[PDB]
Amino acid sequence: AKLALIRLRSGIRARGEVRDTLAMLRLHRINHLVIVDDTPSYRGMIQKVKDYITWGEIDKETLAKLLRKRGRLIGNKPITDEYVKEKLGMTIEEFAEKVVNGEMKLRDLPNIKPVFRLHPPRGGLKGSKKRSFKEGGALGYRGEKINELIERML
Amino acid sequence: AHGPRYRVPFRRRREGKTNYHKRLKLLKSKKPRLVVRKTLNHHIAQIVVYDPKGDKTLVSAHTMELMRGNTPSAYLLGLLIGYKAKQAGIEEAILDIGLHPPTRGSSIFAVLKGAVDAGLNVPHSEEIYPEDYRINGEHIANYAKAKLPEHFEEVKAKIIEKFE
Amino acid sequence: LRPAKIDRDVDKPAYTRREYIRGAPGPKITIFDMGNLSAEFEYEVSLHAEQAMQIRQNALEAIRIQVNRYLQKNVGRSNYHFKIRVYPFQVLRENPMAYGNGMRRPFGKPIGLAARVRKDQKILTVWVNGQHLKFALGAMHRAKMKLPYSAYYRIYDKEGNDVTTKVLSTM
Amino acid sequence: VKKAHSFRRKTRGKLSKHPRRRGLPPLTRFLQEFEVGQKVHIVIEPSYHKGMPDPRFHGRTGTVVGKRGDAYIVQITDGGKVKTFFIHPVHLRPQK
RNA sequence: CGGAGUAGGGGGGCGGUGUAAGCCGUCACCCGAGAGGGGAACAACCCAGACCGGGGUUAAGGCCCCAAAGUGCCGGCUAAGUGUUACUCCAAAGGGUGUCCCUGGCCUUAGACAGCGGCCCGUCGAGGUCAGGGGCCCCGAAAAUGGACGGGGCUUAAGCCGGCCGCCGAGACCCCGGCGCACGGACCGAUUGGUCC
RNA sequence: GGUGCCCUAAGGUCGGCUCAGGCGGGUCAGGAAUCCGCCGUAGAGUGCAAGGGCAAAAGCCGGCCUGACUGGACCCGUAACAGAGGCGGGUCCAGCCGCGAAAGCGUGGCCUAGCGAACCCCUGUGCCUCCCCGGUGGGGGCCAGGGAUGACAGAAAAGCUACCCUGGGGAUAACAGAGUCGUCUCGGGCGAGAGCCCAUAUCGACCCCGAGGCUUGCUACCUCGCUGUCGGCUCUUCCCAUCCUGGCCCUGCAGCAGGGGCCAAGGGUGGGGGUGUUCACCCAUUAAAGGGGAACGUGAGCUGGGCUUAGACCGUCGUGAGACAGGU
RNA sequence: GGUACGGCGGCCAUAGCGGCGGGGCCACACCCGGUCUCGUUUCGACCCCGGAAGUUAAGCCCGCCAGCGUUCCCGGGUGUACUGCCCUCCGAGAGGGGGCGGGAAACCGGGAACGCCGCCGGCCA
Repeated sequence: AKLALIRLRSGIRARGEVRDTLAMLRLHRINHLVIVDDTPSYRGMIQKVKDYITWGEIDKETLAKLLRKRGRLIGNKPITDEYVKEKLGMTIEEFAEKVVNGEMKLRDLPNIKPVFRLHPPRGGLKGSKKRSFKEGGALGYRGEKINELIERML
Repeated sequence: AHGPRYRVPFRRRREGKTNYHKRLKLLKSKKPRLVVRKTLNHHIAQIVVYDPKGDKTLVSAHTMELMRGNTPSAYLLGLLIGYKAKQAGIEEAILDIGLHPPTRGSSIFAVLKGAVDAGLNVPHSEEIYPEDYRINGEHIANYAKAKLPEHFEEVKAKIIEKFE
Repeated sequence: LRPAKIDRDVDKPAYTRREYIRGAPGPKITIFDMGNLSAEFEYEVSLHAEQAMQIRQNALEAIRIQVNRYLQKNVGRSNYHFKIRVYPFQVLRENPMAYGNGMRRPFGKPIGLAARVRKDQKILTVWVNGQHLKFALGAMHRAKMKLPYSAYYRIYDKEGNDVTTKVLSTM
Repeated sequence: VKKAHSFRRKTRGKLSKHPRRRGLPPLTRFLQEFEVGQKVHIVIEPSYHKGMPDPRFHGRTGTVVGKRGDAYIVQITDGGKVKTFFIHPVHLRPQK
């Protein structure tokens, strides 16, 4: 399973441990998204940065929209079905299906940038940055509901 | 054994069979050991090598193996053990005495002398050996007049012929 | 003497060891058990602390005297086994400053003693039979008055189970 | 009052034993052997006063680099410096 | 290999001491050496780290007027202008048939007051009476130029509790265009380099 | 809480042995100690503090000895990480030795305290050297050990200034202000009791909870030429925790007067003696002759009695020069 | 392939302490006596030396007992006490609360546990 992580809070007034962990996760700025695998070594880091990010399990339709809209190559170039059909024998939908069901890695697409840069959510965050999603806020683990947010921020 | 602060000694020390300080001093050397124990009626000896799972014995000898507990029997025990060791492929050793005190002129050192004469290199200084008139039997014979040396020398020649 | 709001709280380390404290004082309290001691009463009325607290031996002795005089005038020595459960082990100190040197070398000399109590801890107990619960509650009230913080009383049976509501309803 | 560091400063617990040890250790420790490059834990035995390193390094893990006499040469990395000790095998324990 | 500056630190959290304020240490987030958006104004509380010109969406917080955006929705509480205060920068022990709730016992079709009549009945003849606990408010509650919820003012609120729906709002985030810097490269100079990618 | 030592053994090694206390027997004023047996994980002892270590022992009893030695390497700590002269310590190589049957141990004290640069001098030991050369006496050099600096990484070392000067400091006092409220002023809760009986007319112990910022302290944020002053006279204003004047309540209120409490700050609250005084004390009147704040209101408004320069006297202290939150 | 036998060890109380019943070809012990080696600041009491009249009562060996003590398992106590990170959460303050992660100790009940392993011998047929 692939997890999506979005950064929500700034690193000012935060510990160097957290800052460095976020740098290692490549989450340098706010409203930036990264996709990783649900391994224990990643879950530990997510638990360490639990209070500055949201995360959850992502869906293939959402990933396809994400690649079609906010995906970039070296040079900040858009991704196109031309390029995908050339470098691989697939379309974006099939690539996403695979990626989320194993059998394929995003970096298998040559010159793919590993960070997605989103605008802030339409209608706004409907919960405080100072609290967690469970108790009515915004931070921490959602489930499939990370896709609603990715849609609002796409 | 009277509570959580009671240290229970090693098993061999509870039994009364091993001195671990002297065991340590003897193991500090990598040469093998010549063990000699003595009972009310017999002697036993052997040659031992160290292993951390348990000591391994290579040779042994008993006064039963002889007559098949005194200074002549001990000297003949030393004869046997020294003649047996030189076969197995070991020419070096150091003595071990256990809880037996060292007294000038005892059958333990008689065994040491027997093995030396048999030709096993054992470092020692000839001041504790018993007198040869004690190794002989003159002691017991001259006690008997208030295992004659004959049969002593008989057994001697027997053993030396066997292990020439 | 000095007000009790200085010693009320428990934010300082424990200071209860006399082989190292120089010039520590003796206690002004010697009696902790009063009344009948071998009489196997029914009801046990016990005080309980509402938050962590530090009680002076002066307050303890005043409580003792008042409550015992009340129970004697009303119940009778033949009844009412009365016990104080806590002993003063803490040592209180005051800085000898008030010519003076102010806050130079401030480490207090010992002045008095106090008992430390944690939340929901028993302080004292009255063992009594049914016909004197009124006076046991009166004693609870009188003791409650003479304490730095607030406290609540409960009742217990043989086997030590709570029967407080049932006994309070039916008087 | 500033107090300099010495060999046995703040060692009340670090150099004590559970009352159920209370004596000489089993002899397989005195007679240990290690090879150059082996990783060793530094675990001081408080009943042997010979060949004992500064208790400040109790609980660390070093590597063996050689031998001198009956003592082994152990190297540790304190911050960015290498430090060398000559330690008796009774104060050492192998890693795995 | 060479050139320095630094040897008075402070806010915030933790520890020892002290009536306390403060004193001494500790962590290494901030101020010092840090613009902008908020807290009425606030060195260090919240959002957030800044080349230039523009276009959009959000954050902290807010939406009766001052003042951009709701005289917004549902259920309940308060009658004291209590309150309208995240912190910086807000008075207690003890009490209250003041009101709104929860629980557990005891009497009831003749009970719990008063009353015709000395534990009794004919009548007022329908529910009542004791214990605990919770929410909001009240008493306890006195200071000096004239005056402070930021002000006006506000009572099924413009206050409080439990929840909800829309909108406004940064130099943060997205986008278009311009300047420079670092690294690498190609070509080219009569000296410390230049044109372009 | 301790050290600025001590020890020819309390140092090395070998062998043998096991302690405190209690109980049961026998002496006996407790028996301080000697005799007997049993239990007894150390409840003892260790050369000396504290902590740690230690039982066929590192403790006790004995024997033999001087490794408390010479020539030399490497490493750790004082001083983490991250620099050091001197000082401690650890692992070893050779030499000559001790104990021990042997293996083995031994470079002082079971571990952590008991100590000190450069220059100069003293002693030991074997060698190099002193101006053209060689001799003699005497000098200089290399290595080792001793002689001291406790302000202990090491000057050779007594005071007054009120005749005082220079440079600075709000990094640091007196001084008003800010903070705090232990203390101070003003209160409250509960109820032992006193009050002929009757807690509550009045008083109210012990113990608990507070307000004010008008007393003094604590701190050292502000000012080191801002003004550095106390008291008095003069002039204005505010607070109430009310002394009188207005109106009420309870009383152990007959009346006259008294106690205690509530609402009310509109008006009033004065004159004199001694003392620099504020305050306190006294006198005669009076309805009563309240208490606080405003940079301890008010010196570009006055005064200058006190206090805090330079002159002088007394007492006391000091060898003296001198000094006194002592007096004049 | 046997024996109710022995020497040297390793793990060092799951092995200890205490108790109960059984055994003696060889063996281990108790035991007799001290001239001789060795020795008793008195005592062949303990160590050393010569044996075996004698005994299985002690030690040793076989097996059993959960009585004291130690160690481990399951269940409760209990996700209780404590705790790392964030919070324009509460509360006059003291101090507490929520979310994500960790997690005891006493005490109680029921179980295992009265040692495991390696080397070398002697007697025996």
